[PDB]
Amino acid sequence: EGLVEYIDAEEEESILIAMQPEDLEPAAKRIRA
Amino acid sequence: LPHFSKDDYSPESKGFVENSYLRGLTPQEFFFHAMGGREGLIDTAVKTAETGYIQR
Amino acid sequence: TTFRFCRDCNNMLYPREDKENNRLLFECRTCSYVEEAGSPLVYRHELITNIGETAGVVQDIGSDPTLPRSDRECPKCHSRENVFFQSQQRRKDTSMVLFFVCLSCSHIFTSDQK
Amino acid sequence: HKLRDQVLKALYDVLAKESEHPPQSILHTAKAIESEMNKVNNCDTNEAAYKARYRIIYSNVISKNNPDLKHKIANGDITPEFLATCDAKDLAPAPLKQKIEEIAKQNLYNAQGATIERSVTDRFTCGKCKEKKVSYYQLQTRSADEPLTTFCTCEACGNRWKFS
Ligand SMILES: [Zn+2]
Ligand SMILES: [Zn+2]
Ligand SMILES: [Zn+2]
Repeated sequence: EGLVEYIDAEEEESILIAMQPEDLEPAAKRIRA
Repeated sequence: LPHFSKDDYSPESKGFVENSYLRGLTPQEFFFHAMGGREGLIDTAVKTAETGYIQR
Repeated sequence: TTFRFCRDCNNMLYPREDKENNRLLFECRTCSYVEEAGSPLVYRHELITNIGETAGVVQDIGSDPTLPRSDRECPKCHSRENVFFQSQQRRKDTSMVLFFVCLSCSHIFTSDQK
Repeated sequence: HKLRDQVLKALYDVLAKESEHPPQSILHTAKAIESEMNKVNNCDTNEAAYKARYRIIYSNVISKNNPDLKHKIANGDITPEFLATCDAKDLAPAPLKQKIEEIAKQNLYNAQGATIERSVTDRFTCGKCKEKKVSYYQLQTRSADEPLTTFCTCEACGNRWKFS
């Protein structure tokens, strides 16, 4: 039903990637478009 | 790396390492650290054979 | 500098000189069609170029998600949205001039002020 | 007498063609014969460099930029001076002059090379002069069993050393 998707070693240059599920998704320990 | 937006020369972009060891890293800095280490290992493992030949 | 073709037969025209009337007459080597030349320019080597930073633009560059976005405006439509990206030429001496393309005015403009 | 008639006819042409007309045509041919008789004083039509100085002065007159060279050469700036001048860069005109000095400044800068500047501190001490002006620099050389080298160099005199 399409919730995950295989992406090969070749495609990624059409794709922006997020590190975390909320890294910028809403619009001392450590330091973190 | 494919994880930033296009055409940047920021210290994050090329990957100047911000943090110390103690607070941790980001995975990008982890990857660049592995890059520099692996370069050190390959240059050592070739230069040992070449220096052995020239010494003999 | 362009390469004209014989309209009767789509073949590469060559320059050849009139023997007495002193004019360049592009005669076809396939058929007998001939044509006088507009300029005495024939050949051009151009050993130095600096060109190629700009083109490759499609009408929907901004449809791709991977390009970054900024807030400098287009100086024709004044809309604050934009798409910016660097040179499309890659030599070892190409510049850090930037190219800014908008969606509203659909126009290309730069950030140089010399 | 081919050269001493040809250059005289050349100065006849480049003085009659002026907006400064010749009603003193006898004065202007006196100027022309003075120009040619100092012009020969370098060569006397016996040296190959005669035509070069003639080409310099001739096309400086016919340059336009500038036309004011005709006015200043007819109202002064005497012709035996203008063999010994060799002021071809200096005259006709001054905007092209200031262009040339900007070009020369740019070339003199760009022919200079690499000048990596070697940031210093007072943490260590030299061996030769024993000064704390250490041009330090840091890098790794050996195998995995150690950290960096602690490379050292003094910038006050030039003394390179190393710390253990
Ligand atoms: Zn034809
Ligand atoms: Zn606009
Ligand atoms: Zn010293």
